[PDB]
Amino acid sequence: NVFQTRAGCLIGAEHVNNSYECDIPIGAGICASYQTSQSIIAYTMSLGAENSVAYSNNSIAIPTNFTISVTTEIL
Amino acid sequence: LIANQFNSAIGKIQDSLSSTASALGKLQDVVNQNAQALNTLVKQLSSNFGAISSVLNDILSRLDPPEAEVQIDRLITGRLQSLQTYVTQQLIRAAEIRASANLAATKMSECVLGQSKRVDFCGKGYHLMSFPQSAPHGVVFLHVTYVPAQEKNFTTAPAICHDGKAHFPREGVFVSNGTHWFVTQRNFYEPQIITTDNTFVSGNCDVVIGIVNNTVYDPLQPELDS
Amino acid sequence: PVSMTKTSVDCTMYICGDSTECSNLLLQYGSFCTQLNRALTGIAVEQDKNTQEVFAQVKQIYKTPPIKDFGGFNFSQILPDPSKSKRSFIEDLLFNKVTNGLTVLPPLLTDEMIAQYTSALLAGTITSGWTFGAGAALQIPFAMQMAYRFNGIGVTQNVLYENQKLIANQFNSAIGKIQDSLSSTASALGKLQDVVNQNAQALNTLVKQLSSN
Amino acid sequence: IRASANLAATKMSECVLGQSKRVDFCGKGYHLMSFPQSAPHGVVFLHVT
Ligand SMILES: *[C@@H]1O[C@H](CO)[C@@H](O[C@@H]2O[C@H](CO)[C@@H](O)[C@H](O)[C@H]2NC(C)=O)[C@H](O)[C@H]1NC(C)=O
Ligand SMILES: *[C@@H]1O[C@H](CO)[C@@H](O[C@@H]2O[C@H](CO)[C@@H](O)[C@H](O)[C@H]2NC(C)=O)[C@H](O)[C@H]1NC(C)=O
Ligand SMILES: *[C@@H]1O[C@H](CO)[C@@H](O[C@@H]2O[C@H](CO)[C@@H](O)[C@H](O)[C@H]2NC(C)=O)[C@H](O)[C@H]1NC(C)=O
Ligand SMILES: *[C@@H]1O[C@H](CO)[C@@H](O)[C@H](O)[C@H]1NC(C)=O
Ligand SMILES: *[C@@H]1O[C@H](CO)[C@@H](O)[C@H](O)[C@H]1NC(C)=O
Ligand SMILES: *[C@@H]1O[C@H](CO)[C@@H](O)[C@H](O)[C@H]1NC(C)=O
Ligand SMILES: *[C@@H]1O[C@H](CO)[C@@H](O)[C@H](O)[C@H]1NC(C)=O
Repeated sequence: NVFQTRAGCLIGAEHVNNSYECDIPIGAGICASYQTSQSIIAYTMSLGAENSVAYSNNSIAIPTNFTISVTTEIL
Repeated sequence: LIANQFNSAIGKIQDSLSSTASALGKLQDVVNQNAQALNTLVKQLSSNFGAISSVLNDILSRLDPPEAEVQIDRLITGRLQSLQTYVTQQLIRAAEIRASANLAATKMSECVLGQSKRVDFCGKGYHLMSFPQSAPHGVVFLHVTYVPAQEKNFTTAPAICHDGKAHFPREGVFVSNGTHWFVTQRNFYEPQIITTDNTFVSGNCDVVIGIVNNTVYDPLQPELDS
Repeated sequence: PVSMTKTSVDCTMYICGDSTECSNLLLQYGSFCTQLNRALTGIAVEQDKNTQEVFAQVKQIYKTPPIKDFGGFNFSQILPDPSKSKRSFIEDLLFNKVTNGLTVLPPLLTDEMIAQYTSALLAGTITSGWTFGAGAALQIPFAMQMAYRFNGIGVTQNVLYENQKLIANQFNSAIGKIQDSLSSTASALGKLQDVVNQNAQALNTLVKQLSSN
Repeated sequence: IRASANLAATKMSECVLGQSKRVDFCGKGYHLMSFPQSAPHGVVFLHVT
C-alpha cells in the first residue's frame, strides 16, 4: 500500500484513478482526502468538471433567468 | 420574487456563519498569528541563551556584579534580538494588514458607497451592492451579486438587411426563435420586434460578415396610412 | 512575478548538521528555529495561494472546439499545441528564455496543470466573452465580442465589422511580433529573470556564509 | 511578490475576465482584452489595446 509521487514517497494512501476536488494538498498536483468502508486516498487533483463551449459562427447563449446571490468576503 | 430572492438569500448567510466558524478563518488567523507571536515572545523569557539561568532575579541573587554582568549580558543580547525579531515580524505583518485595510477601504469606498464595475472585485459576478458588517479586528461584507441562471441557445448575426442596407442593434444582439428574428439585451433574455426605433444605420449588406436578410418594422408608416 | 521558489530550510542541519555536541548548544537558543522554519513554511503556502488565486479564477476547465473560425482572428499561436505538455507556442519560448538542509519543495500546481488554466482562462475568454467570470460561460461568436469590446471604449460596433478583415489581420500580425520580440532579446523577460536571480543570489549568499569564521 | 500577485489576479480578474476601464491599467490605450500566458514563477499578459 505505497504510492510514489514526484514530491516523495506517500505511504498509507491508496492511489486512485478518479479525480475529485482537492481536500488536502500534497505536491505535484496530488491531493489526499478521506472517503468511502472509508480510507485515505490520494489522486491527481481534479481541476474540476471539464467543460467545452459550443462555439459557432452563428449562435448565442442568452440567459432567461438569473439569481440574486450573496457571498461573504472577509478581510 | 427578486425581493424575496434577496430575502431568502440573506437568511442563508445566517446559517452558513452560524453553522461553521471556519468561514471566518481570515480573521481568526490574524488573532491566531498575533497570539502565536506573543506566545513565542513570552516563551523566550525561559531560554537560558547560554547564561547559567534564565531568571534575572536569580542571577542577581546568584552572582556579584563583576561576574553577573557577563551572564546578564548574554540574556540581553539574546532577548533583545528576539524582541527585535518580533517587531520586524509585526511591521511586515502590519503592512499586510494595512494592505488589506486599503483594499478594505476601497471596497467600502467603491462597493458600499457605490456599485463597482471591476469584475470579481465585489464577489463573483455583475456586482450590485454590499453591506459592510463589523467584526473583531476586521470587516465582513455581504456582497449582492447578479449571476445568470437559466439559459437558451439562439442563432445570431451582427446585423440585418431591410432594404439592402445594414442595421446594427443600438442595445442588444440579434437572435431568432427559429422562424422570427429578435434583438435582445445581453444578460437576461427578452426579445423585441426589430424596429428602426431600436436599430441604427451603418453601411450596406456587401461588407458585413454574418448579416441576414430581414424585415424591420417602421412605426411611422401605419400612422401616415391611417 | 507570481510565485517564488518554495524554499524550505532546516535550522538544525543548517546550524548543526549532524553534530550532537552542536544541537545541544542550539537548544539553549530556545525557539529561534521553530519560528524560522514556521516563517518560511508560511511563505511556502502563500506562494501556492498566490498561484491558485492568480490562475484558478475559473471553476470549470474549458477546452476549445475543433473549429477555429474566429472571425479571421488567428489565435493558433496562443492556444495550447495538442501535439506537444499541452502548452502554447508563444509561451513555449517563454519557458525557454528563463534559467546543507536546503530543500526545494515542489509547486502544488504543476506546469502541465498551470497550462490547462491558461488554456481555460483563454478558452472562455475567446468563445464566451466576459460572462465566464460571472457564472455560466455563454458561447458567443468572437466577432460579436469585439463589437461589445469596441462598445467598451466608446467606438460603436460599426467600426469592427466595417473593418473586420483588416482588424483581424492587424491583430494577427500583431501576435507574430511578440514572437520575434520574445525570441530576439532575453531582456524581454527581465523581471522574471530577476525573480529567479535574487532568489538564486539569496541562496548562494546563504550557502557561502557557511565558510565564514 | 504578493502585491504583484494580487495585481496579477486583478489583471486577470478585471482585464481578462472582463474589459477594464482604468486608463493605463491594461497597457497604453483604450483597453480591449488580454490573453494570459503561463510562465515560470510569473505570468505574461498580451494586452491588446
Ligand atoms: C417566434 O415568435 C413569434 C412572435 O410571437 C411567433 O409568431 C407568433 O405566433 C403566435 C402563436 O403563438 C401567433 O398568434 C402570432 O400571429 C405570430 N406572429 C406573427 C407575426 O405571425 C412564433 O410562433 C414563434 N416561433 C417559435 C418557433 O418560437
Ligand atoms: C437578400 O435578399 C435580396 C433580395 O431582395 C438578395 O438580392 C438578390 O441576390 C441574388 C443573389 O443572391 C441576385 O441574383 C439578385 O439579383 C438580387 N436581387 C436584387 C433585386 O438585386 C440578396 O442577395 C439577399 N442577401 C442575403 C444576405 O440574404
Ligand atoms: C494562423 O496563422 C498560421 C501562421 O502562423 C497558419 O499556419 C500556417 O498555415 C499554412 C497553411 O496550411 C502553412 O503553410 C504554414 O506552414 C502554417 N504556419 C504556421 C506557423 O502554423 C494558420 O493556418 C492560421 N490559422 C488560421 C485559422 O487562419
Ligand atoms: C487506472 O486504470 C488503469 C487501466 O485503464 C489501471 O492500469 C490502473 O492501475 C488504474 N489505477 C488506479 C489507481 O485505479
Ligand atoms: C425564474 O425562476 C423562478 C423560479 O426560481 C420563477 O418563479 C420565475 O418566474 C422565473 N422568471 C422568469 C422571468 O421566468
Ligand atoms: C446549445 O446547443 C449545444 C449543442 O449544439 C448544447 O450542448 C447546449 O446545451 C445548448 N445550450 C442551450 C442553452 O440550449
Ligand atoms: C460559419 O461557418 C460555417 C461552417 O459551418 C459557414 O458555412 C458559414 O458561412 C460561416 N459564417 C460566416 C458568417 O461566414
